[PDB]
Amino acid sequence: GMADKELKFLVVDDFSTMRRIVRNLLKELGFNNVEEAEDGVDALNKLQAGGYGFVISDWNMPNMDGLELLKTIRADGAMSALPVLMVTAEAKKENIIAAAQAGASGYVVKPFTAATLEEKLNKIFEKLGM
Ligand SMILES: [Mg+2]
Repeated sequence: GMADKELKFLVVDDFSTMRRIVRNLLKELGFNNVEEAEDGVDALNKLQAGGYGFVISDWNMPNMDGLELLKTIRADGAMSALPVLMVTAEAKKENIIAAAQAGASGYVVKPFTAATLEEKLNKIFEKLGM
């Protein structure tokens, strides 16, 4: 819920309904510049076009999962610093630690509300100095 309301989000989830949920919560908070991807490879293909400012990624996706997507983002020169918020159905100490070591900006359990998403985005913005 930072003031840069045109920050371009990539919402990554293999469930169309989950992408629509995140897309609608972001809209409620004032973020309308949003694109969607269905797995890690889809997401990287769209990220290569440039201009993205925030990634919200499902942890469990086929072909390329959220952890491998995050690792590929952090290894990319031009995207190295992109915020990545990981989304999971269940919080597990080991998943959270592995995500943190791979550079995850944050971690949220679904289903979540607009207030909770707003809280996660702010905390990430504040942590990174945005
Ligand atoms: Mg999934």
